[PDB]
Amino acid sequence: SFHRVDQKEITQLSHLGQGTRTNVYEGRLRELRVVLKVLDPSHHDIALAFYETASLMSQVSHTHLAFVHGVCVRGPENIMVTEYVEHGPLDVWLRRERGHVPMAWKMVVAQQLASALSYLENKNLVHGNVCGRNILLARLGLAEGTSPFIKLSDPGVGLGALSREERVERIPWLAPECLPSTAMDKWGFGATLLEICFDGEAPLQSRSPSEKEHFYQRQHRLPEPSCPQLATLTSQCLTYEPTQRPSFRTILRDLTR
Ligand SMILES: CN(C)S(=O)(=O)c1cccc(-c2c[nH]c3cnc(NC(=O)C4CC4)cc23)c1
Repeated sequence: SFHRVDQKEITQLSHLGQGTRTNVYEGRLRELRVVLKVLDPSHHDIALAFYETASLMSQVSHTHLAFVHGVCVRGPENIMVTEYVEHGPLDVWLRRERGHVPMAWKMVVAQQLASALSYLENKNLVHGNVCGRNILLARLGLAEGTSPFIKLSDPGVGLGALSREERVERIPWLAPECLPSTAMDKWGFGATLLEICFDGEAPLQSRSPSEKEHFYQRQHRLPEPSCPQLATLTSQCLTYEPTQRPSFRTILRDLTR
């Protein structure tokens, strides 16, 4: 159900970084500012999961989800064409501004992400890759009288398509049931809150893959956020039992209170 974009309409500009099995570039579509997510040459099973993401994203609309225009085919290159979100990934931005980002700013972002995940939950759709890298800043919201404005990115290559090693690499955003449903986004949401409160540094980042796996193997409790305003929420979200995690309806109602 994805849209087709033709090679003649897109211009590739500067390299922005890399995703899971992708190279990401600024681009131009026909003329719109866009981001081009170029899939590494891959087997059908990766290519399919890429196209499944493009389809899921073409079917949803939300003020806090970024837009996907479609997929272009440039020979062996599968390219997703997406909205350019002005100030880029949130985690990189928070690490730059660490010590400048007030608690109220982080609560706005938490409500905005919970709102987007609430809408996906009602559609019975799973994002699968909720992390700070996949949150993009449309408005910075640090100046006076301004509020930030985030937009959640597409999940990229789907979670079920990736390797065990890539899953270990996503700890602690990766829900523990996924190491060997909509409930996994509640874990990812809780981990992203820890990352946001820790100014873009997520727990267990310095640790090795076998250490990360050991943390999950022993079901060790993740840390508490650096603000009591979210300690209860993140604790309910970061429970190893998926059925004991709150719904996003509840999460959102608590964050606005
Ligand atoms: C987001 N991922 C981690 S990533 O694609 O692997 C990736 C990796 C590195 C940089 C970017 C990046 C830097 N500046 C952006 C401005 N807008 C966007 N737009 C989108 O992603 C919209 C479809 C959602 C992306 C970037 C993206």
